[PDB]
Amino acid sequence: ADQLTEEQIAEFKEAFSLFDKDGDGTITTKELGTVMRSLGQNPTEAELQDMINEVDADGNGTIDFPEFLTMMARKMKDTDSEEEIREAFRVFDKDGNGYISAAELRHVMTNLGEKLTDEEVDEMIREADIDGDGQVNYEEFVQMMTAK
Amino acid sequence: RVGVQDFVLLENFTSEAAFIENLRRRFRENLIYTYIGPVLVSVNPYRDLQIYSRQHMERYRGVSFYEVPPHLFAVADTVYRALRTERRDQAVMISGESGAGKTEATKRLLQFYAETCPAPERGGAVRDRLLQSNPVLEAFGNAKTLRNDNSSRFGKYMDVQFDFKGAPVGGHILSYLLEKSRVVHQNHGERNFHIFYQLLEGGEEETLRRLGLERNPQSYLYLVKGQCAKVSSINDKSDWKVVRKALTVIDFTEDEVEDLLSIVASVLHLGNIHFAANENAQVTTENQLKYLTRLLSVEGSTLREALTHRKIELLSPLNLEQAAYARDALAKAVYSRTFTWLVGKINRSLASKDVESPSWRSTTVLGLLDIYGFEVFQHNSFEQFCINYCNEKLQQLFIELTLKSEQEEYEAEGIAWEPVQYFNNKIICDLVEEKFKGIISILDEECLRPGEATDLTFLEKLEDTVKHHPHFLTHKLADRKSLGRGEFRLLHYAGEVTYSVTGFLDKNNDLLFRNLKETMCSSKNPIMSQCFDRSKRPETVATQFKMSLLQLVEILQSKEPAYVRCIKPNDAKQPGRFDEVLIRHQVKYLGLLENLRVRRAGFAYRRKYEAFLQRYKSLCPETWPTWAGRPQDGVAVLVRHLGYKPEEYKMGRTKIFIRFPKTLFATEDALEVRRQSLATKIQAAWRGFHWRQKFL
Ligand SMILES: [Mg+2]
Repeated sequence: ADQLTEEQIAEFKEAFSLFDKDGDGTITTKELGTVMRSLGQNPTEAELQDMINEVDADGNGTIDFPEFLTMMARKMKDTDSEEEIREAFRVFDKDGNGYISAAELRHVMTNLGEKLTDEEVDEMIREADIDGDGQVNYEEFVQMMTAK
Repeated sequence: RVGVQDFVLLENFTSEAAFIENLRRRFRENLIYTYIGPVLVSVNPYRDLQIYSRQHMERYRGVSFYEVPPHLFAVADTVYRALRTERRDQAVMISGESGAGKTEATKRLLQFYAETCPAPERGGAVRDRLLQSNPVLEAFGNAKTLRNDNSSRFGKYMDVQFDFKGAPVGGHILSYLLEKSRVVHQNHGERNFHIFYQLLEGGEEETLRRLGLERNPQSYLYLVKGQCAKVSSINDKSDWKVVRKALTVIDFTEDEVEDLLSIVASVLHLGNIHFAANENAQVTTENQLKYLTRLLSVEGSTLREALTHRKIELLSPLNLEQAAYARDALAKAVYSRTFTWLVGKINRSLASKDVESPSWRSTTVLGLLDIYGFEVFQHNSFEQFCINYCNEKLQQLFIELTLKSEQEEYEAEGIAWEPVQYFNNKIICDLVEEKFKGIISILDEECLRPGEATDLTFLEKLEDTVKHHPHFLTHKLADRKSLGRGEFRLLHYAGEVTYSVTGFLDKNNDLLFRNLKETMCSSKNPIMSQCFDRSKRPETVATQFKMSLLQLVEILQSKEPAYVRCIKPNDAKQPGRFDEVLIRHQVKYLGLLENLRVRRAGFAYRRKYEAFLQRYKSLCPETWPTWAGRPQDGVAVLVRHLGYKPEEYKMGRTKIFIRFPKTLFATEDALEVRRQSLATKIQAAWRGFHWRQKFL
């Protein structure tokens, strides 16, 4: 649906060089996810290794702008809507009251697929629970998180 | 490998003769557990065969129930799994006659949860407390009757509370109407509460000396009014060692145990007091009255005249009949109020310690119902009337859930259903608790004012108000004797029981004279000052009890039920003995065959479209994240994507019906894996959002 703009490609080009490192006009695969998140994209780790596995077959663990730009255009075609994130949360909400305990949120995030580190979860709960009462409002948290 | 593990699979399923045969065949091979649908039927082995060890537990935990043989642990793991997937209060309802195995059944369930479920983190071990509560309650609440060597004289409903991780965080117990008279009286062959005998046989030298107690039970009139001080199936010295150890587990301090023992010894001493004469009644021996002041911590003089006098405005003396009656009233009050205290003290121990969150709004309870079962003796009085009425009210709830409700639902729905006929005991329940017109309501009417209505005047208004009723009979109807005078026959779901009306008014009004009440308020004993305080609105025992059961029912209706049906093999408490006449009678009034019919033709699961859709919608792309149409339509496309065969489900008016449990489990196991993906969506969204914040 969404197709790259002429302006958009310029944005992606400038931000891509920051990680250019050596200056080959190349980036490291292990550095791949970071540059996408910096561009507003929310790729999953499994999605990341699929991109790696395609362009890394030559080894060298590197990927250039053209093939990066390809990975960015594909990821932009299907991106979770705010409504899908809220509905995903809603599944871990048993009351249906739109609240989850920080304790329970921490438990699921760390114990369910693509697990966050304890340090990561700490940071998540910090801006997710604003009043620090141990309860997080996820519909409010999702807005802030998907906010443009 | 014997018979059929599930009656639904039984061929010739309409034969009552085939039913009992399967029970008999499995029983002698020592298979005591058998399924009717989700309902588990249990036959008392009356011997110890260990299916309850930790090896057995491991094979039932985390597995589907249709994939493993029938066992009590299955229902345990099924109920615990129900409590996990969907977060809803669950309750295991257990029915049976006296000695059917309800109490042992509840203890086994707990054991499974205690050794099976995961441990909390900062949570404590309430697991040991939940288990150790039984020995303590059995000592004080259980006594040997002719029906059961270990018999619960109190009803029990217990809640276990789980956190969101599935580990026990604590629990709560509710008790119902301890049998009071048992403390001052026993019919021949029966003992008093276990606690008394445990103390005498197991108590240490120094402790019994301090309580002024003799090791020989025959030396206490309250202990042996049944000529029975001993039971071959019971080692009182061992039970005592256990109870003493359990009290520490449930956090009784050594001082509280010495105080409780003081109260226990006082009742023993209390029964040994003899009254002689003046012209009117006074205490001959100083021995009991002595220890009595010390252990009860009251003034020896105020107690003596409290036993020998009555406040009317001066004090008139009493006679040997009245002086002995007041004594018993005190002993009953002291033990009963002490029992109530004991339960609260335990509840104080099981109660989780937390302030608020996280979360504690996410905790769900697992209820376990253990009550006193239907019992009938040669002589039946107020105590049996309460107990048998209790089983009626709960027998109604069983019917309401397993027969009435499920069938009325099909009708309201679009489901094709051929009605199955069942007996409804609702009529019997009304005979008792009906307003104004009811036995309990009448007994209350006669309880207004003293010196006016008697046991015999009560039965009279009973005959007059209840006229030619199917479940009520007296000597004034048809041919009886066998039906005597001063007694009424009531036909329960479990069969007819004859009651004497003598003692009914006195037992319904639970009356302790201000004289004796004041004396107890002056007690320096910590436990006693908690049970007795200060000094209008005197509600009757029967009406208060009626209130309790109503609350108990509405508590159970609000939970997702599991059913265990206990069956007694014989009247002799004998292993390997299968009595066909007895088992038949039970199968008949329990309505097990009428149940087998409903299960064979019925559906294991039903849910409203909206509820079914909100839950499983992530399993289909057309229903995810949202569905804009009618819920039925969403469930329609959703179940097609899920691959339900047309025979596996039925679309009703307001709900979807799924015939077999295997269908829903496979679905719940899919939602289990889908959660992995949904979590990844949140984690990916957070990982993206977080980087953009701490940078840029
Ligand atoms: Mg919630």
